[PDB]
Amino acid sequence: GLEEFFDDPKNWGQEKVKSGAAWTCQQLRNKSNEDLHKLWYVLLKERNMLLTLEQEAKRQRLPMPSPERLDKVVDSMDALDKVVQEREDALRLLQTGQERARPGAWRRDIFGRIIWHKFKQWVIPWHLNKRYNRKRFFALPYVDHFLRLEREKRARIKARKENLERKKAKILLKKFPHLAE
Amino acid sequence: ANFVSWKSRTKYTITPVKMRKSGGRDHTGRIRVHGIGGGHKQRYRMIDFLRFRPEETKSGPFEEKVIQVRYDPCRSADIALVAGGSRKRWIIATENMQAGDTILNSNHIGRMAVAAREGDAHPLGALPVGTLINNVESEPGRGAQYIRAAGTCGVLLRKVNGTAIIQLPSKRQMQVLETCVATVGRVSNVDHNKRVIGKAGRNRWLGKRPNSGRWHRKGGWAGRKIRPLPPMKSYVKL
Amino acid sequence: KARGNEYQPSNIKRKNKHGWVRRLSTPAGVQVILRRMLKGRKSLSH
Amino acid sequence: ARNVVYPLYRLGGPQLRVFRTNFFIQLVRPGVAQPEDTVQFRIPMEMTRVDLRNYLEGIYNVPVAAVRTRVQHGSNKRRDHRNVRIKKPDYKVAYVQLAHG
Amino acid sequence: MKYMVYPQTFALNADRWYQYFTKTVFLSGLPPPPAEPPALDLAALRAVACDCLLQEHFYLRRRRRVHRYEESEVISLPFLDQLVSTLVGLLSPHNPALAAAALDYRCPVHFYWVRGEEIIPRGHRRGRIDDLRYQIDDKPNNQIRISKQLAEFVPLDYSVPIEIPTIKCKPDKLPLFKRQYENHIFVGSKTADPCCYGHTQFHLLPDKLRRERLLRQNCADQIEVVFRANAIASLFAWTGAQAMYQGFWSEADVTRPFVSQAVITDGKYFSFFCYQLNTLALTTQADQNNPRKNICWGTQSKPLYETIEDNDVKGFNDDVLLQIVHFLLNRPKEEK
Amino acid sequence: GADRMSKWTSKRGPRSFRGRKGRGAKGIGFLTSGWRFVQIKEMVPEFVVPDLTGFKLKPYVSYLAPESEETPLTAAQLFSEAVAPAIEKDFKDGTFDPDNLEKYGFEPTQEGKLFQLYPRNFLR
Amino acid sequence: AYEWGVRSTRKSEPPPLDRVYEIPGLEPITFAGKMHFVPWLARPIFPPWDRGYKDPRFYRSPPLHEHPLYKDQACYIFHRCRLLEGVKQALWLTKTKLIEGLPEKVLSLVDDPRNHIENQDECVLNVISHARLWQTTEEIPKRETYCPVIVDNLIQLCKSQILKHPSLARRICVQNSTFSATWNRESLLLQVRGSGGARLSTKDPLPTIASREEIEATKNHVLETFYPISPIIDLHECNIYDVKNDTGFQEGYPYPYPHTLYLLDKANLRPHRLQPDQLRAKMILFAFGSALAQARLLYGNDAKVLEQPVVVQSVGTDGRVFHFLVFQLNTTDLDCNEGVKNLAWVDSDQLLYQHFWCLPVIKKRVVVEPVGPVGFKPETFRKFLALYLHGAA
RNA sequence: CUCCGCAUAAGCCUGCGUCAGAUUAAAACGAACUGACAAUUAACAGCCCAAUAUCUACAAUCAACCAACAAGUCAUUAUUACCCUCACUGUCAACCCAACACAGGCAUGCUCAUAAGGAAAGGUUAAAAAAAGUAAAAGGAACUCGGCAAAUCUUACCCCG
RNA sequence: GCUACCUAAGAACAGCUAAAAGAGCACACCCGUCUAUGUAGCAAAAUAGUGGGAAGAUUUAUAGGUAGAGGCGACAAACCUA
RNA sequence: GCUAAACCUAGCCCCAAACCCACUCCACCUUACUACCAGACAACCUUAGCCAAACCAUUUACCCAAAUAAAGUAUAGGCGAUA
Ligand SMILES: [K+]
Ligand SMILES: [K+]
Ligand SMILES: [K+]
Ligand SMILES: [Mg+2]
Ligand SMILES: [Mg+2]
Ligand SMILES: [Mg+2]
Ligand SMILES: [Mg+2]
Ligand SMILES: [Mg+2]
Ligand SMILES: [Mg+2]
Ligand SMILES: [Mg+2]
Ligand SMILES: [Mg+2]
Ligand SMILES: [Mg+2]
Ligand SMILES: [Mg+2]
Ligand SMILES: [Mg+2]
Ligand SMILES: [Mg+2]
Ligand SMILES: [Mg+2]
Ligand SMILES: [Mg+2]
Ligand SMILES: [Mg+2]
Ligand SMILES: [Mg+2]
Ligand SMILES: [Mg+2]
Ligand SMILES: [Mg+2]
Ligand SMILES: [Mg+2]
Ligand SMILES: [Mg+2]
Ligand SMILES: [Mg+2]
Ligand SMILES: [Mg+2]
Ligand SMILES: [Mg+2]
Ligand SMILES: [Mg+2]
Ligand SMILES: [Mg+2]
Ligand SMILES: [Mg+2]
Ligand SMILES: [Mg+2]
Ligand SMILES: [Mg+2]
Ligand SMILES: [Mg+2]
Ligand SMILES: [Mg+2]
Ligand SMILES: [Mg+2]
Repeated sequence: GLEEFFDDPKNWGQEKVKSGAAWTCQQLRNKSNEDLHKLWYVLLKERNMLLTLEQEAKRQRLPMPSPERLDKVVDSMDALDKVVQEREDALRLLQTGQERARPGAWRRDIFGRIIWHKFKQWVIPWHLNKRYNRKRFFALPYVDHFLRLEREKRARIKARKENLERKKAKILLKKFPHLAE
Repeated sequence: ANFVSWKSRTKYTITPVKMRKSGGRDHTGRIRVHGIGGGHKQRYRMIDFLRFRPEETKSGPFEEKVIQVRYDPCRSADIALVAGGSRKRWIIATENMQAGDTILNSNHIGRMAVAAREGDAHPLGALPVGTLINNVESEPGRGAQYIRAAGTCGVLLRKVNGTAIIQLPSKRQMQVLETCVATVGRVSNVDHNKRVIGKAGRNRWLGKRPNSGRWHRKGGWAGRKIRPLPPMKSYVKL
Repeated sequence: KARGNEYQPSNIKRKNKHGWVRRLSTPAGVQVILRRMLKGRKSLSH
Repeated sequence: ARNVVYPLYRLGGPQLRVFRTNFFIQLVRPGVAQPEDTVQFRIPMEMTRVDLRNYLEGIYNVPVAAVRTRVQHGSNKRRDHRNVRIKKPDYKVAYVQLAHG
Repeated sequence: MKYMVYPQTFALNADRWYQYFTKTVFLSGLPPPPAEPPALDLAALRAVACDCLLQEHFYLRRRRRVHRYEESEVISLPFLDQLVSTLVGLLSPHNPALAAAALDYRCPVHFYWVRGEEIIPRGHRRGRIDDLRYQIDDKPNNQIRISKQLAEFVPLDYSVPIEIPTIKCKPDKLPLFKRQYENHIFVGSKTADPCCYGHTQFHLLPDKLRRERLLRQNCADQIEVVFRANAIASLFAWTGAQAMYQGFWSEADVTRPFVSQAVITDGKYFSFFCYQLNTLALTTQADQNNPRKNICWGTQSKPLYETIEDNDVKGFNDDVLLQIVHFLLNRPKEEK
Repeated sequence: GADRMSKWTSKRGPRSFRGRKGRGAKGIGFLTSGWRFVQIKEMVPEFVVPDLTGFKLKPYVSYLAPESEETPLTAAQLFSEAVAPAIEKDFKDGTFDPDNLEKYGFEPTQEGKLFQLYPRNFLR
Repeated sequence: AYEWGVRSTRKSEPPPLDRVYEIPGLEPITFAGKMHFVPWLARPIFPPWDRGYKDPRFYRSPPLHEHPLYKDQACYIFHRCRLLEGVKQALWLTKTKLIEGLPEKVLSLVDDPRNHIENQDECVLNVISHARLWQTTEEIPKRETYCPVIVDNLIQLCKSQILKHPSLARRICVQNSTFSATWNRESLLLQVRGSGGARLSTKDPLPTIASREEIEATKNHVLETFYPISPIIDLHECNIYDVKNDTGFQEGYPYPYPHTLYLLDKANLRPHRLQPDQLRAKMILFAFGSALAQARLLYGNDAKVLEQPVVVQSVGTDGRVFHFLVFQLNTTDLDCNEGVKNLAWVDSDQLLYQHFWCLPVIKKRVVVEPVGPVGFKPETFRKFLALYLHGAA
């Protein structure tokens, strides 16, 4: 019920609520998918309750009791996602060999940049899609000059950064002259 | 620019069609003809200028009944709704065309010339010399392109070697094949050229914009020029 | 009469006149975006 | 779910199912007087009222009769020390009415 | 700016809110019959009601597919139209008033009134008094107007030991929305029409509020609310508009009650209501020392039939048909 | 005079603009004639929520738990744990051929499955 | 001849195919593998696509000739058809003879003052004022609004006479009913598909109007022709049709007999309203269609002079002008132009009122004309009442 | 006092709600400024439509008399296909375009003087010159380039178009 | 997105006289004749009064079109973001 | 005595060397940053002018692939300026 959005009524007003550790990737890697599926919702309901308490704390202009509880729940849920993702990624590689779940391709755009074009789902073939064909996946010669100017802009930035580091290394030897070795 | 001609309808109908004004602009959006703009909104009634158009499954001469003669905003002449068989179409009305009349659209050329009734469409070869004719085509089956304005009429001058010589309203002769179909009589609204605009505003209603105020000195082009009538224009190939 | 109020805002007009799609519709407009990208503009277009 | 691709549905296809949802909601105290049966939430922007009904019923077993939602504008008025506008994020508010008195 | 009150409403528990806006107490059952000092052919009436029911469902052949979402308008709406039309024709011998009555089809009914006050919370008008204004725009599927008023169900000063429900929040939470537009007080015809009094209204619930859908949305307990809310709002507007046609208003309260009846249906289940308007003094000023209350009587909805299979009407309920007939037989008391 | 820097949202622009732009909610149907929306049940995500009765795992873990080394799962490890034992056993029995690879769990094509790994056709 | 549709508006022709396709033994390198257009590769030739499943919102119907009901002979289908020659064309199509005025049998019903409605003139005047003035909140009700109501209220006024005539309780007014009837005229296949208006349905068939002597006397009458216009002008020439003969109700309907057909011409715009002659033609064809459907049901699909003629009435109005028709179907042997002919009694152009003023006409602060009906004619309602009372009083 | 006012559209985007800060409004402790916390809930509105063929001569104006020209905003049918339902978005304000809390600009409905919305004077004194008004003996254009201005409510001509 | 002209589809025009109207009187509305004030002003063209038109060649909201060797112009060398 | 004054870092410039270049999920050519439909439009084509010639009208240097030298030579040019 709606009581699950709030902590145990005995904990209301307590300055600190003790909590255990966040689940680790290795500990979760020993559990079955069904157990991880159930644990997700156990962690999910805890997250909602902690989010409810955090907002009410701001409403009342009071500090949230044990704010580290929320960080732990987020870390545990992030670890659970990673564990489940690893299992699906390994299965996809074995059965298909594809490194990514979503199809895509390397494309050049109207601005001459190389981009990874993530594919979208459609019901009609691409040669009949009016909106898709309006997109330009190629660059005309007038873009060439701009690509060079952008490359040169990058080169200047990189050159300044490298020269500055060398200057800083010399300032360091001046302050601490015993770093010759 | 994104100008699209309103003349997109492909199937003939007698329903007045919504038309879009140009303002004298071309497809580029630049003014191409000056002095055009505004005016009353108008709907286009599609006029069939091929008087001898037999119905899909029919052939040979056919008659039509005049249902109504009415004002047309898109042209000086009046137009007549005619019905024959299961088909209705707009045509140009003749001077004395009235509702209830019957008109004959024939393609038959006989040894003797027919008795020409006003409003009937016959081949030029079938008409007596001197008949007042209108809506004349240059080549057979092309459709009427001449003598279409209010009150205009031509005259059949000669008939030689399967050809007909017509006098155009401008008085310039016009040679055509005798099989080219024409309509007998003068076009409706004989008094069109007698209308008085009366005030500047009425020209604005007709979609005419005022002339430029720039003063132009007249040049050699101006002044009366007495020139010979141009040589007979011929559409027959020998 | 009094001037200075030439701007009569309209989102439809603003998007149509200076929008992203409009800019990309011609090579000159694409070059506009490329110049602004090279300068590092936060706003490439309206 | 949010920030995921939804499998495209075609007539006669399988039911779309989500197994581990990443929608997280917080029950908030109403700022104004509300009817006794009304419960206020702040839900993700991509969550529909249909999702919230099934979300509350499936996970929390809360019988829901009606759900209304609105999109609250977050202020973009504040300015940092660089005179750059600071955007308070927009959030969606849901109003859930209980179903059985 | 005024609140738009919809008689046919999706809002939960709207009947309780509508009672507050209209100062109406609701009573279960029908009004107490008056004890005061031609044969009715039940067989004939039942056959006409079954004939109409079978016509729309079976006999009348449809050129086009009738989809489920179209069923209310394509099937149910003609039924209630024809059912009301024939019954009044057959019942003219028993009730002479019906012969001269005006039968309208989907004619608007408008009522505008002021109930309560609020302090403007925000803006340049903050802190100033503003009247809470309401508008009902109703379209009864059918209605019957008469030139002579029906008799009151109870006395004008009738008192009941039942308090009118109160709301502890703004009307906007129902939800209810504000809009500004023409304020119409309309009984179904202009004031020039002699038939300025109301007899019976027949309402057809829309597909959006169909019984099947309310059960799917965990709203089983709102089924009867939907009927009650539509009855209270519709008849309050109709009787209210009738009173104002006679020159009464908040500062000149009605000197006699204004009664009307409503039949509410979804095409199968029928519910019967009676409304007595005892007071129009609903403004804060005029309601300060107003003991009068408006009264609405209502029955629980009952199915007129169970199923329809081919050309057979299964489980036809004679009691529901009799209740329709009883309202149509009501007539003004004849003066001496 | 327009604000170029602020996010473009459905709150901005005229009535037509405001109703065409959304907030990223996935559609669950289509509009029919008369602006009538048809909700598709199959397009609405169905929350598969498990029964949590007698479930022993709690939101947090005890601090008195021995630390372990992180070893991310790999395709090789999964194959060794799941597929290699069966292949090793049939190899000893003497009945092993490429034709039976489907017996050991290889899927030649993803088409025809409800949950297809690539392109992925199911939700997290 | 002039061809309609300028080329600039027509679909642009496909660009010239790349010349690599012409060379034999050469495989063009196209951008199909890249899945997007590039200017420097050849345009792929894509094979035709088929969705391969049913999507109702993206359906494409089969070619017209491949439809199961496609027939080489055309059926000319007649509520939206506006006949050019009006009644004359309708008279030919239905092989019927026209008698001006309503039958004496019908008109005698209202000559007795016992059949008159109490306060008839005032009652009818209130009906006009209601429909034209008091109906809505709008100052001036539009014809799409008052035209249906004025007919409904007049029927309601006539239905008040159930007291005097108990037989008026054996009829109902049905909405949304349709009927179809197919017959042949001079080898032309004709179909009337009736829809719209109200069908007054009775349990008992209407008494026959014309004696067997008048029916036989129609043999001499010759149907008038109107060359050069075809009898089928303004009909829908259809090449996909079913020879359907339908009364609009399934077998067993308690009120199977059509008594009156109330046809409305309620369009607000004058060009969208049938001319008086066109409305009378629609009434004749709809009355004939209803009668023919009944005859084909009761007496089979054979072609024969009917021993029991079928009588159907029709009332057509635009809200102010009323047309009255009594149609008797004497024969179903319609293919020939000679023999017993059907009979139609038509009373045309019956003005119920001349004009209605919704606002007072004030010239120089003087009310020249008051609000209300102008030129009310009670005789028009007397004919309306007589048609209603027919078969009951 | 009332120029309005209320609402819608367009535009704008939290821009006088709560709590607290002494930050400040061309003055001022109220706050439009700062920080935190609140809020606008769909019925109104936006977001619509299977295909192929086919159909659509007869304005509007109280649409009825009558007269028009500049000749007009509103329409289907046949066959095939079609079972499903109420999602999404807008909803705040003392507001917009004029560098401003600018005497300017700003579409539509209703109200036709109001039931709505407002305050011309920070206090004092009562010089000059200046601004806006009111009254004026006798005279009545003597003014002035000119009856400009004001007052009054007027005759007869001329040039040009 | 101002302005000149055009295109699409919209909206507004009380009362009185005449009842025919690019008719008269006169609101809303459009324009800006004359005087005064103002002149870093309330305003980079305004205010007050007085005026021209106000069913038309009228005014006006929305979207769109014509771009500088050019556009547009009832020619003022007008107007095309002070 | 106020207002102020004072500071040494942030980083930057010119060379050398070395070819250069991305990536979490989701969104983004339609009104970009917008899950989901019948299209088919497609890139190239001599720079000019200021300016110098004391006006100006032919003409008037612009990395184009080895520093140096041949050499400001041969040669070109209102045989002028200059190249
Ligand atoms: K003309
Ligand atoms: K704002
Ligand atoms: K100003
Ligand atoms: Mg023209
Ligand atoms: Mg000229
Ligand atoms: Mg000139
Ligand atoms: Mg500016
Ligand atoms: Mg503008
Ligand atoms: Mg909403
Ligand atoms: Mg709606
Ligand atoms: Mg508001
Ligand atoms: Mg300014
Ligand atoms: Mg006030
Ligand atoms: Mg003051
Ligand atoms: Mg003072
Ligand atoms: Mg002072
Ligand atoms: Mg004096
Ligand atoms: Mg003097
Ligand atoms: Mg004098
Ligand atoms: Mg002097
Ligand atoms: Mg003066
Ligand atoms: Mg002049
Ligand atoms: Mg136009
Ligand atoms: Mg006027
Ligand atoms: Mg005038
Ligand atoms: Mg004037
Ligand atoms: Mg002057
Ligand atoms: Mg203006
Ligand atoms: Mg001009
Ligand atoms: Mg000049
Ligand atoms: Mg000059
Ligand atoms: Mg400028
Ligand atoms: Mg020089
Ligand atoms: Mg010089």
